[PDB]
Amino acid sequence: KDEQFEQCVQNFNKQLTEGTRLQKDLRTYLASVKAMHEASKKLNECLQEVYEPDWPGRDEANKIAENNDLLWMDYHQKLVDQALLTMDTYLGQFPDIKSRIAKRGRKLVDYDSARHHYESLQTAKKKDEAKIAKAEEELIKAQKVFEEMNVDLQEELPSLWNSRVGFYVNTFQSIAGLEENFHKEMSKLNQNLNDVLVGLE
Amino acid sequence: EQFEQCVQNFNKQLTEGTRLQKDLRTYLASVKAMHEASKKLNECLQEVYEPDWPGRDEANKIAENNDLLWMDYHQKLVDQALLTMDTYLGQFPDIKSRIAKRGRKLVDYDSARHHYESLQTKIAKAEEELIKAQKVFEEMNVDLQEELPSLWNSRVGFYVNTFQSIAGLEENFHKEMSKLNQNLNDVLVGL
Ligand SMILES: [Xe]
Ligand SMILES: [Xe]
Repeated sequence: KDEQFEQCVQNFNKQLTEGTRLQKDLRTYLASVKAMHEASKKLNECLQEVYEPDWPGRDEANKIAENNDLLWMDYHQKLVDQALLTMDTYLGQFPDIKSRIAKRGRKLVDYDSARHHYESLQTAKKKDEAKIAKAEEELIKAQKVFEEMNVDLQEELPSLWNSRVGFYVNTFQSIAGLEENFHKEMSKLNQNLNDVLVGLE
Repeated sequence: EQFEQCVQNFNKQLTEGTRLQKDLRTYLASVKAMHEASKKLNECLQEVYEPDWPGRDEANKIAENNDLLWMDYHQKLVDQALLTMDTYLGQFPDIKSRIAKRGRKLVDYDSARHHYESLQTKIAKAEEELIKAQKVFEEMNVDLQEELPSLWNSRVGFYVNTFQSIAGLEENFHKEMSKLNQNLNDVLVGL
């Protein structure tokens, strides 16, 4: 039951470790998207550079390069708003639970100390009733302090653990939903450029 | 003159072409980086997917297909866009050398004429030199006068074909990826 609680603690550290990695990979994916965007803009700038203003389709190829720019921007901004910054509430939960767990640990040590002291007094050599009285009071106090920390963690850790499912499912549904749409809209731009370039064949 | 405007066009064609090669190479590197980051994200889903959630196997097949798609996309860009960019650019160095060399063979001939002119005011020999210098210059001149316009013309076809090839292979990549993301959204909706 130390054991029951230590399992919650081990689940909590795993949940914390996995949720940290998922964001970092999200962050890295985000930075990829931005660099793919910048590279695509330079590549389109090469086409614009050679495409003369009077050649048929020039203005339209331009329109398409600007739509491409906008599409990458919107994908990246939506990923940020809908998948990355939507994690805030959930991860925000962790720091203070971690802290409360280490504090529960110290209050348990304090409680164990006060038990040990109370115990040393019960095996005199005539009992010193007054010292017993104070040690008993310190024991009961340190037990209450420990037991409050303990009771709130015991309901809170299973609740958090269970919510990890929702978090993962929702984050990946937002990313996959956004991604389906981006790639759909993309392909249309590729098609539009292709039809313009058919004119110069 | 005419030949100097041809040389100018050529310098420009080489500059644009080199910039396109540099930018394509970057684009291919970015496509690889976006593949790898996407793959890692997928791996985070795979590592958290519980055995008692339905669709675990289907999610692994989707991720495997996703990896293969990205790999196919990058490889078609190499084959259809980049290695063709390289062949077109491979003709430029020798022509560039031949422009510089023609320039020198022109001064060579001018100074052989300015010398047959100078003596005539030993002459048996200078006229020999002038004929050799004329035959060597004019042989470079004619070859470049054909070749520079014909290279210049081919620029449009090379750009059109490069950018059409990209837009076709990208259309297919994006259409196919869109379907794979839809397949993953359907699995996830069922949790
Ligand atoms: Xe073009
Ligand atoms: Xe998930």
